[PDB]
Amino acid sequence: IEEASFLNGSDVVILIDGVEELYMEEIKADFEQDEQSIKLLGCQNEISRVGTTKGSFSLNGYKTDSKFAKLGFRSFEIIYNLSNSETLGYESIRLKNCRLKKLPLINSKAGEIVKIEVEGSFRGYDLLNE
Amino acid sequence: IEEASFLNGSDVVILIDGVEELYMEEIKADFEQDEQSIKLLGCQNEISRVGTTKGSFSLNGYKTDSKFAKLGFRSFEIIYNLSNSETLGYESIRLKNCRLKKLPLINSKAGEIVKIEVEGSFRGYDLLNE
Amino acid sequence: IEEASFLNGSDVVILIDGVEELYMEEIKADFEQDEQSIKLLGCQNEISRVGTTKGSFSLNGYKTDSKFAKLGFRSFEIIYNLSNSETLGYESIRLKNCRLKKLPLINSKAGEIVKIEVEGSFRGYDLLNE
Amino acid sequence: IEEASFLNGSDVVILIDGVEELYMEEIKADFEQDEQSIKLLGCQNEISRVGTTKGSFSLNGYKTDSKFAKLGFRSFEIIYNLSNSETLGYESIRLKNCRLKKLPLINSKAGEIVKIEVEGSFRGYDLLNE
Amino acid sequence: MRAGIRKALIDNIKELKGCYEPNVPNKDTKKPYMVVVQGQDNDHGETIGFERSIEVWIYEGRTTFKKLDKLTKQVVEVLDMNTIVDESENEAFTCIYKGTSENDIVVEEWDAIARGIRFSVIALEDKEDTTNDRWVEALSRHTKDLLEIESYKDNWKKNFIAPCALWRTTHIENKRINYHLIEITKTMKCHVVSKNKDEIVKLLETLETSLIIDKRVRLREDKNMYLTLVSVVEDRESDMFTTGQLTAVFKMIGKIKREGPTMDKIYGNGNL
Amino acid sequence: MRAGIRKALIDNIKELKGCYEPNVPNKDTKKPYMVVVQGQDNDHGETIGFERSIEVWIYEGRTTFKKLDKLTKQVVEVLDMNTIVDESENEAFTCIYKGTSENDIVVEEWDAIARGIRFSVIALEDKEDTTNDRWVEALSRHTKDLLEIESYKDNWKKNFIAPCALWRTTHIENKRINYHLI
Amino acid sequence: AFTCIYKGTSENDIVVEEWDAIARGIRFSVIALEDKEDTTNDRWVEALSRHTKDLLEIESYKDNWKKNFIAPCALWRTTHIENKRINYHLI
Repeated sequence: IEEASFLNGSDVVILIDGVEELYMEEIKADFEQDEQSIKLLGCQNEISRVGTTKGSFSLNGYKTDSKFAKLGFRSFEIIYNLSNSETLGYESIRLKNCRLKKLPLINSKAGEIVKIEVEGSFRGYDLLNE
Repeated sequence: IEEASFLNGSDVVILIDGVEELYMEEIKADFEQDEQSIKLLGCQNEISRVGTTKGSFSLNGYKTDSKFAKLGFRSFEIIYNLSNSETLGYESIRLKNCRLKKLPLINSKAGEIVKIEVEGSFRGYDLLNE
Repeated sequence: IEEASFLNGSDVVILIDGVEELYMEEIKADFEQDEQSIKLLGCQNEISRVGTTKGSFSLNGYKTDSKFAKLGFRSFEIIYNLSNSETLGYESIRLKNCRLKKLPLINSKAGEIVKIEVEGSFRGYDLLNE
Repeated sequence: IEEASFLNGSDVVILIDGVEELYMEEIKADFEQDEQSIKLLGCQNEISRVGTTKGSFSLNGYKTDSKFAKLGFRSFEIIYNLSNSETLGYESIRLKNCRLKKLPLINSKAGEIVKIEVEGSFRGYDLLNE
Repeated sequence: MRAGIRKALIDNIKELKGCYEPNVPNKDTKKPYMVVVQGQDNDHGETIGFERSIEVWIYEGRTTFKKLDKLTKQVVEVLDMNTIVDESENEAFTCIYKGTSENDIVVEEWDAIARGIRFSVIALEDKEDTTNDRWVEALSRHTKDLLEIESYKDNWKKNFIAPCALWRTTHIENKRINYHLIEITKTMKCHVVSKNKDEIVKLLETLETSLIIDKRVRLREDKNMYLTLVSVVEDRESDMFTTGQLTAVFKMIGKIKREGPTMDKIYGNGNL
Repeated sequence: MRAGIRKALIDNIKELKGCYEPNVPNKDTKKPYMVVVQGQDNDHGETIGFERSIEVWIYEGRTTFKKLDKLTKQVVEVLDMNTIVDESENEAFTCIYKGTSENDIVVEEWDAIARGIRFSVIALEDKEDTTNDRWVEALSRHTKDLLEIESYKDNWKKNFIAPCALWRTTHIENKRINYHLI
Repeated sequence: AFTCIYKGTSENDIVVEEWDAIARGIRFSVIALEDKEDTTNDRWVEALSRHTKDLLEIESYKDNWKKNFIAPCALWRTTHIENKRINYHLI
């Protein structure tokens, strides 16, 4: 029964705009395409093509400062280091030209910890490592 | 193990139109912007721009008077002081020209406490402190 | 009370692009069709037609490497061997020209295992065995 | 308190294309009709008419073979016998020209039994017995 | 059963001068000597059946108690879980060390020091080691083949040979999941008895791993049937004999065996 | 029930010299002999009813305890769940083996070794074997037809013939699911 | 060796007049008489006992107490085990 390993999600290390981010607890990012379905005469099955790509991302965490509200809609990079511990092969991804969809100015409930939620769009990505 | 701190959401102090509001339970406010995605004629990844911004907010709390029903759709300011107590760096945000989207005249179930819910839109904000 | 058997879902062996995939937890695949509902001029019963077929598929599993993120939108085959153990009649299905809809670059919550989700579309299939 | 009898749902016998089907759990089938609401020019209440009909059906069960994947989008009959053991008056329904909306090629989670789901449309029905 | 314990103690312990029944020895008996008092038989559930209590009272010449401690350790080593064969009744058994009498008593009139070791015996009535539970038979066979130890099927037997395993069924659920199909779910708990606790740990570990890897078990050598595992769980704290450590839930799907008549001959006629 | 147990023990066991009541036998009695002490009757719920306790004390001539072990096995085999008919009362019963006395006692003045086997009897007060629960009657009939063993419906009866099967009802719920349906 | 554990005291403080003395009974106990190994086939328990010993510089006794335990110490028994086949290849 040779060893295996799951990448625990608490190994994430998110660097938002060159400064490490400590309080984020969840990060999502995808690189959507447009399907561009096409019918051809004499060919019953549809055909797909790449279309134009479109990034999107999301973040959740605890509010520790007003970094995001001060950031505005400026372009900024995100780097995501998912380290593995059984073997040291960290998977590092860089997101290029991220831009917030909306500034989470206020999001607070009386009884709970003040959490911050963010989502936006990034023009492209660089898979730095794997 | 060096100290950290979470901003508990019971430190919020909301001033609606210059008079402190003390029965609110949660407050939400975001600064949406239309993405205005543009598909360039030669490049195969979408591009986004800031577009036009539009604020939106929302509050819930316990009913204590007819403040909101009497307020109508008048423009009014909202301040929001999220004090931190481990370190005294309160985060203060002002919302300019808030306007109720719908005037909550009546909302009351028989066996429960009469809570008030509000939603609207604000033209702009001023990050007074952080 | 003669024998019967259910095909337990932990018997699947998913080969993505000719290399076996060990960490997949769930796989779905369907072969849609546009119905092309036709309402004849005299008959009250609607009539259907085959129309054009359109494959779609999805995958869930644990993240072990950056296989999918590096795969991009390239075409690739998926083979799926659902073995039965009471009797050895494994059901084998092949998917042709599969294409990821979106690269799952990042999806990682703090306190949980880092699962990968994939969905896309495939042009056709070959029922290799049954 | 004279006797009464519900119809237990485990009395169903489903004959898909003339060969009995053993592993189906639930079967659903309805006979739609476009309402064709007509607002007369003088009368205040709306009036509706029969319009044109359209059959739809669904099935769920345990995967025991690749019958449905083999079947494709072919036309096939379904007969459904619901016996009442306490009175022996089985209610039998026959569906004509059923057509799968999508081939359920693969649907399998790791830790669970491999279930098959099917849905489609049928041109018409015959109430064989009641 | 007295004869078996007496014979074992005499054969294996050489400091012992004699082993007697309760009120046999007189005042000129040579010490140290032992006395085999037989206690209650109580019903202790389905897994243990009737449990008997025994006491092996040691007696010594009141020189010092250290000799009595040594002799107590000798008796416990001799009888604890070692299978004993009773030639008189021609039936075996296996004593289980339970403990020791209330205090170490001194008896001045006899001029002796005594201590009572407390044993017990399991499943007095059970004398078959067979089961009509086909699932239990299949899993006991599987455990024996995998593990190369004895595997008792329905309940403990008095002459169990440690290390051993047991595969009783604790709970059964039946469901008619369909018109033609039925589903039979059994929660089968397993014991692993052995003198060496680390051996119990190893045996349970390998049994769990084998059950998980080969996720189903052949119900019979004919095949045609299988027992798909659902969940295997070990509670190491649980009692070795009464409860059992490993808990496994198996299920199996069966089809109704309808063998009605056949449409051998078909005819039809016509009119207008 | 003393007569039934005594008669059964005498008939089936031949090493027995006699079976007596508690303080009957004198010191001239020939061993081994047995003594039938009748214990409490306690209410043990609806399914069992009143449960009686019996002890069959064996006595032996202090030769060796192995004789007493053999005799105890014989008694347990004779009485354990074998239906006994008491001709005096003309009412049967079925003793259930339950255990054994606290220790194997030696009684020096009598010059004997004694052991007390412990039985019990179920549902003393029940004398009908009938039920107004139509469901229980239906299922007991079904079990009897399917299984070819007795079925005893509401509660145990003292003269139950093993193998058997009871079909008591433990819980009832009624609902008016509709205006017309319950 | 062994390690007595204080447990209490006799019922009352008794005065024995004929002996002309006052007596009290202190009540001790000793743990794990039959254990003689200090070893375990549970690899997990061995790993965590080793980790605790390295971190903490005290003894660690793995599966069960031993009669001559040197206080302070730290035992690392396993109380409950669950196995799952999460996949065709993984457990």
